[PDB]
Amino acid sequence: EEIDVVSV
Amino acid sequence: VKPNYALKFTLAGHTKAVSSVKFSPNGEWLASSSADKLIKIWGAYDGKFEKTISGHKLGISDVAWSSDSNLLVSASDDKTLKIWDVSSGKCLKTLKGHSNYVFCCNFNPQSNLIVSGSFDESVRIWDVKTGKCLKTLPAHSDPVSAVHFNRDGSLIVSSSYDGLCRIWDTASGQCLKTLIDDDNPPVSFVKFSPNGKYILAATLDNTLKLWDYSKGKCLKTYTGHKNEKYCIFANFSVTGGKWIVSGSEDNLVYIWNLQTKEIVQKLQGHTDVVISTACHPTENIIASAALENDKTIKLWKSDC
Repeated sequence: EEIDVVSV
Repeated sequence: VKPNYALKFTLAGHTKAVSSVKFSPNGEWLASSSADKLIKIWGAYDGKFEKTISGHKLGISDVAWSSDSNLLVSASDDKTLKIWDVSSGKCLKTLKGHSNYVFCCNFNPQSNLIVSGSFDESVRIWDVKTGKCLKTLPAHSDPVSAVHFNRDGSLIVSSSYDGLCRIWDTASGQCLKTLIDDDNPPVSFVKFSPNGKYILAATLDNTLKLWDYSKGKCLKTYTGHKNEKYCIFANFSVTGGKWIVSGSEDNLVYIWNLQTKEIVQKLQGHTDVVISTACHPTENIIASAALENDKTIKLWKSDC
């Protein structure tokens, strides 16, 4: 539920 | 857990509504476009006016930087895009083909391509070197409000007043996905997350939505702001804490916690609709721009 918009 | 953005500089000079502001990828510069037919360049850290870039015959809705910070592309009501060498001010190419106002534009990360969206309801893909239109996508059934490449340039996301977000394969031109919610109000803005996994879209019912692209599902919703009429640009802010940043038709810059979806800050200063916001690539710096009754750009800074 915690979104990560950076790590590829 | 909360940023503390505060006004540091106000940038005055445009004589009509500002339409967009963008930080250069090297973080040194801010570019702005306006209904006054001009592009202006400003220092990103001190707001110091740098130069005016001229040539379009009608107002400009959007500007965008090449990855090496050396070129700009602009989208204008004169139905063209122009490619600019920023240092010399030279217009390198004029991109002709759209049959109505060009409303949005972007380089791909490689910066050999430009994507544009128009009130003619098409998305076009252009070759930067030759200025020729490579592909014309029958993208939407209403004006196209935003276009953006993903991190590797393999994908394009577009949005439109027709209520759709569509994701396109850059190479083939094929529509890979159409994003449909429980309702389809006009989509006034869209952009990929930094990692390209997610899509942030704004709709003209006062709502920002975060979509999981691969799963094609809406995950987070951000509200509290006002957006029923204008195409207002929004952002992921990732240099400090993780925030969502957007303009608003109540003249404020809104900032949300990305995860909890709570409003964490509201920036006061502008005297008209905040049409555009931009987030600095390495520093906790926000640029905001306002419409006709205001005409100024503001730079805000935070410790996180």
